[PDB]
Amino acid sequence: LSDLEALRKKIEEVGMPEAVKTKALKELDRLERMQQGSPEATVARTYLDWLTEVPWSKADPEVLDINHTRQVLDEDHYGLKDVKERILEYLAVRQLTQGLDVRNKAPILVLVGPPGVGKTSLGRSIARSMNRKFHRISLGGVRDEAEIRGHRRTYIGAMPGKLIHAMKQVGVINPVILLDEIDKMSSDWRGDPASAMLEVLDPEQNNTFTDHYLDVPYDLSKVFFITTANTLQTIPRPLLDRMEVIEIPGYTNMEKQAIARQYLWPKQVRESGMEGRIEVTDAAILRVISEYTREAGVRGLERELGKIARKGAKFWLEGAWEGLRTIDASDIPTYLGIPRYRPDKAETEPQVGTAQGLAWTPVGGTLLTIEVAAVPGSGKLSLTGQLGEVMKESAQAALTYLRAHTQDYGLPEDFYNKVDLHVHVPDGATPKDGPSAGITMATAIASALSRRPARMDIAMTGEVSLRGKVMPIGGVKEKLLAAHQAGIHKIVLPKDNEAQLEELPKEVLEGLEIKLVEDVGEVLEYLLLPEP
Amino acid sequence: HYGLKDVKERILEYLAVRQLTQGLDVRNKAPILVLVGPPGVGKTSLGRSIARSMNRKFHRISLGGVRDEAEIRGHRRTYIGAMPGKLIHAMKQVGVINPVILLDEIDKMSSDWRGDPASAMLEVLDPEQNNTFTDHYLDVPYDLSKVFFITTANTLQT
Amino acid sequence: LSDLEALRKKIEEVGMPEAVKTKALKELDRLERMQQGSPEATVARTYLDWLTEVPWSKADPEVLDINHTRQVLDEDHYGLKDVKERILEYLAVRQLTQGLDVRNKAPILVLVGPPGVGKTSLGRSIARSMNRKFHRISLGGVRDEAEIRGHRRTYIGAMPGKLIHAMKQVGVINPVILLDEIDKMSSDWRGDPASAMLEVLDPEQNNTFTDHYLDVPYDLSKVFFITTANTLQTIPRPLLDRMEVIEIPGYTNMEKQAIARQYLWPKQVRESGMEGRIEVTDAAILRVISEYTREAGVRGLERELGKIARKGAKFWLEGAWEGLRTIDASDIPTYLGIPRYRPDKAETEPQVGTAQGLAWTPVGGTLLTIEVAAVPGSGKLSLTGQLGEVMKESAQAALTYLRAHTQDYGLPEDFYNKVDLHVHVPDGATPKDGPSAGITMATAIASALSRRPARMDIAMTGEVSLRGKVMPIGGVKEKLLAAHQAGIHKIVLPKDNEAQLEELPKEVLEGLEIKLVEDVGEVLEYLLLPEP
Amino acid sequence: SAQAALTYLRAHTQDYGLPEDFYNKVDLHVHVPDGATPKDGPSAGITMATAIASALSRRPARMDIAMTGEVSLRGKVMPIGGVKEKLLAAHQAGIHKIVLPKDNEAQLEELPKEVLEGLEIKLVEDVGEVLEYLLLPEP
Repeated sequence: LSDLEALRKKIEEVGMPEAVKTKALKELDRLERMQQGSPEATVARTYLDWLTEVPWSKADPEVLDINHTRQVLDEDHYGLKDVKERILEYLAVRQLTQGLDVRNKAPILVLVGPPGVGKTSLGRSIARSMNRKFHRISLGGVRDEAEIRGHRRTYIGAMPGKLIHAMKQVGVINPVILLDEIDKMSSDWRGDPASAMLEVLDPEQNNTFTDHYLDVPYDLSKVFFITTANTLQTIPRPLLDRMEVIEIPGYTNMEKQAIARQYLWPKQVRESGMEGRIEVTDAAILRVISEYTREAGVRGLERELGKIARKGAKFWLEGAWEGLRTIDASDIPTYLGIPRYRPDKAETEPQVGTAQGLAWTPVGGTLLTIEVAAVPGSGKLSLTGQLGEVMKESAQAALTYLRAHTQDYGLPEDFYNKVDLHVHVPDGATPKDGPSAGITMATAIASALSRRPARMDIAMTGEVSLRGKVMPIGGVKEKLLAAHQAGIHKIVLPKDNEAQLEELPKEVLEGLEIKLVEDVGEVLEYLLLPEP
Repeated sequence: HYGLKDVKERILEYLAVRQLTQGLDVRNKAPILVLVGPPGVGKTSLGRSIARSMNRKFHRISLGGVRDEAEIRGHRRTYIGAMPGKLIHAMKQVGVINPVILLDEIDKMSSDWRGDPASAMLEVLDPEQNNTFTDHYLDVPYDLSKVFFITTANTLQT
Repeated sequence: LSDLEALRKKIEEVGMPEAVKTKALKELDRLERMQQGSPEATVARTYLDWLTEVPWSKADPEVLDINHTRQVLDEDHYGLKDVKERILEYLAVRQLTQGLDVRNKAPILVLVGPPGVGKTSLGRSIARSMNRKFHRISLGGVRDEAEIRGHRRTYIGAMPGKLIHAMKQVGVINPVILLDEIDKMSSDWRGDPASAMLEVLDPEQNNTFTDHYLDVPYDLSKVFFITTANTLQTIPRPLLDRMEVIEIPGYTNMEKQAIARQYLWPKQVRESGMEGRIEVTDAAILRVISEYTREAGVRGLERELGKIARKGAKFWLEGAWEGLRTIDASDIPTYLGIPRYRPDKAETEPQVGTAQGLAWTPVGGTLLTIEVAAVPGSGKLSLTGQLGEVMKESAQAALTYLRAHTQDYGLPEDFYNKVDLHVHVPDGATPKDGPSAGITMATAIASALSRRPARMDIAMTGEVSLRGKVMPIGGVKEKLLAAHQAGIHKIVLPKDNEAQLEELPKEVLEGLEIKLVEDVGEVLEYLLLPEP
Repeated sequence: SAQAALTYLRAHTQDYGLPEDFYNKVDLHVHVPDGATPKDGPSAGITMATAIASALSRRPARMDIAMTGEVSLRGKVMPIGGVKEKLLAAHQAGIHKIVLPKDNEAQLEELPKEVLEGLEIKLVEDVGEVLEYLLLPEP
């Protein structure tokens, strides 16, 4: 059987380490046995082909310039001007730390941001920069550590981990690996794979990476890693060492629009073959953004411009009746359908009992409508929508301020003995956990008991305390990008956050009219439509 | 059946993209048409009718109840009893280099294996790594570059 | 199968004792079949590999030179010169640590203190001195004995508790192993996790460690265990048998400054491979200490000097124009951006219903403002924070004292008919037995029902006896350190802690002003803007 | 969704003939016949609101008019999605009248006439409006 000869010459083919060479030759001289029963040459054959084809001693040339990378990051979406700098910082430290202190250093760049924004693109830009190759590996639903480690060389039909498939696809030893969705692993079967990730991840324990299919542990000691995420709260503590957060925030609609013209819509029109035939005036791109997507980034716009490209190709195919096909913001619906969303959220028309909190889920910021019903009763405080007592303390504290400040806001002097509250909070357990929306509930309860309408398109965030001082929250950037994606102009913030606002890059600020306050009394001054 | 008024619009749109092809326009980013429905609303008639309207030879090869990379792939080509997968067996049953192949109920997959064969699906179903497609019983790449697909299901959740 | 030809060696190539050969027979009964989907035999041979590769008969070079240990610990974190004397006299007394031996005590050498100090690295330096090996794992995130005892070895997925795994990850059979956060567990599954630690507890009870997974017991006798906890409020009582407590308190600002000069900076510079091309002045270092980090460890200084190193790396990469940039305290916002905390706490401006106490948290005693809402009502009391009820009865004592001292401060004689109270403590859920905010809450409620302002920057603590006397508490050192560093000067301590005043160096005692008081009327004359 | 329906109703005990308190006295037992719908969440809010009001007033619900939607704590009937699905289900089972949110006239236009040509859709905005349809026998 010349398959033995093929296995032998594939050992003769590829370079390999010393113990790998000895184990491969002595396992090569186990052959000439049962093909068909307990298959004593086939599983060894597949085992030897795994031990020959996997790349040893083969390398990509690498770049050692940062300015090249600064150009290539100013060609992706818009540059973003802000978090290309962090990637420069880590890559800069990687340039200097090559003089033999590479080990046990160097976090692995968790890149946190809502799904679809330029993360995989960022890996593309970096791998373009360095003359590396590229791969992706998705880690949603991995529970077996032997999906990460090898799995036992027992019978034919046994296969190694994710990571050695991926290191087998490339032909060199030094790729880039975008570990997709590292915060979504499970462990209900044997083995908790977070420990295997700490085996993979650390630059001293990568080098002895545990392999159950292979004998010899592989060397991840040259694989540049990079790693996605969506939420820091599902990220554990042992992974949280050797990770510098790179905070990818949401986009702004002017950044979205120039992202369309410079980078989205020519790629779509190059897709469906209409090259140089249809054009879109930019008011129509604004019609598309402001009315046919509510997300963070470049998924909604990719779908909408795809459907425009296809419908245009069909309409062209039954006659070529124009010179160019221009499109205004009026005949987008011909290509796409009914009005889904409102133009701005100024079409929102003040309610009686409902407040509008800025909030940030870790997969895209949003509004919340906290809804309050003052029903006749005894004085309970029911908080549905999956809440702990941090929200209950916030509600009790805002009600305590009202118990201090009845007459200032047109209320009965005794109501806490007689009026039950039911409170619906649509998912108020989201990160930035606990209250970052205390003033929201203050205006909500003031609205519901005051019987006076709470305005809309004035949407805020922050904490309160018992005397009624509005305390500063952290992370004003994410909350303002929520207010800026969801089509809101007017924001109210604590006065103690006016040190944060001056670090905000001017795209984010200059659409918005910030009404800085310092009391609960001041948001009940602005936000209510009559003053009670 | 009666026209359906709405799906054959979208099918003409997808085919209108397949018009603007056939050069070395490398736009192989191509969605592969997950048809979705209840039990029995006229899917395989759409498959047959498209294959007739394009003069191609329709051939179902269903993939319901799968958890193995051996329905798709070969075996130990060392003893009598080694056989290729459902695809090259289908391309033996049908005999054209450019068929239409209605894969069937692809949301009935399962998992009693280390590795869902959804990745083994993902080798053939891409327009790129179809072009090197080889089973264990095979040696040389049989391409599927000319082989138009279509795929039903019953729920997009699973 | 073919693996039995190797596994017949694997039991008699590993040095195994007689009961180990007995458990080898116990597994060998279940061996010697076909492995065609055999879930019991799979975990049988897996447990067999656990039996083989875990080592035997390997003692260590374990040196016993006291001034050697002292000289290794002369480089430790800063010295601290007392608690290293405690450990040096541990190893100077202990010829009993399985050397010259009796059955008298085997203490466990517990540590409780700041989360960020080098008590872990003290354990590292200990293992360097003992010349044994090291491991660590968190006992935080433990609620179960499935992590200590293995699973029920009767089907596939029975895996050992990770103590056996960690002893597999030591090639010899008497190392020193660390446990971390021993005191953060819950009685949830498989009974008490502390019951498993009671089986581990005594040095001959762990010699017979049986499991749901092991059958014939494993040796745990020679391996020195030591813990590392950080809660300063409770101690678990079933471990009080055979225990030696070694505490570590916080620091002074200038000691942290010295630590930044000594050890932290050259490591942060060598993480970015700089050759010391960047100097920071101690003026600027103390500015970093004041304005940025509020901790009693070296975590914050570690990361922020990491930031300065990395920013300096990226600036130096864009051109070589330097021999040194001695960075001063003004262009630190060139690198670190905005500084968060203030050197100035003269901006405090006495509020109506507040106080500012010194609590005893599991990072040490710190500052916490306690907020009070006196509302009209029905004489009630509510706490928030889900406190230790020493806060509740301290509120009881404070209220009864003010009911005995109504007219002398100007209070209305009735308030338990008309006024409810809501009391927020930020973190008084500690098991600090006794309030460390008794007179704090007393001051606050007197200020609140007074409707008179309450001066800040006067950090007070202790308890209230029911006879109007200020009861003493311990742990005075860390709280005086916290009030020193946070920008507070006036202290209100009991008289009956006067020998604890001896227990601190005069740098703590020459930035402050400690008032021995014992009548509560004295301090309530001291704080309010009216003299009563 | 059940408690939201009760919240609306507790605000509106005058209008429907309920006794002036009823939260103190009546335990509520709910049977939802379905095993596991891949549609999760309340696509049947005013379904439960009508069931609850008809039960607590002991007055029969007309089992002739199909309905769907979501609810909210004052009666603001939110819109729902998948209207082609629910209308095809409402006409395969031989029902001819469907109650929908008033936020679904813009959704009630893109459908083929093949589907809209049996039904008589009667759009409403508030929970009081579905209780004007389905509560004929007030005595």
